[PDB]
Amino acid sequence: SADERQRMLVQRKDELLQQARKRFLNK
Amino acid sequence: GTALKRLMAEYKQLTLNPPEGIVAGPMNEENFFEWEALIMGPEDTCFEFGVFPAILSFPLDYPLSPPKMRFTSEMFHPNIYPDGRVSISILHAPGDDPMGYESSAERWSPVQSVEKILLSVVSMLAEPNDESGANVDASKMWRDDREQFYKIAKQIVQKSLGL
Repeated sequence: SADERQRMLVQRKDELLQQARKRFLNK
Repeated sequence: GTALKRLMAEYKQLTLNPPEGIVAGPMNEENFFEWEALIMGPEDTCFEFGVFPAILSFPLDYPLSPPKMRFTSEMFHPNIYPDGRVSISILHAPGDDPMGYESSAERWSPVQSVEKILLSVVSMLAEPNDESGANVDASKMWRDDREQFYKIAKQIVQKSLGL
């Protein structure tokens, strides 16, 4: 469904930023 | 239409098999002509681990013509205009600016794809090149004071993460 796809896209963008922060702080 | 059908097909593939360090898709599926992409600077490059949002706006005749792409947060890169617009070879057909880019760099055509655009933008972030003059100040400082460019790149990364 378009609804679930859209919420999943938001979740994955939030997670990309969280992962980038992790990798930046561990380097 | 074929543009909508093609954008729907590319989105499906990108969601099934996502490229590393990139999340992209229509901001809202009632308008597949406007996508948001979130791109992370690759490890060991100038903007490593920075997180950069951008908007891709697709033309009615897609995939015959390329989208326009624009970063929506601060950047300082020779090939990104001050207003965020991205200036890379793949976002132009062989006819427009036929010499304004490297001969080795691919041009737009229907065999290209959103995935190929974003991978190309990632490479551009990793490998700044001062011979497209979209940002004059950035190109000059890349050429004449790269230490100052590096310092700014690191500030941009830190701000993009809020840290």
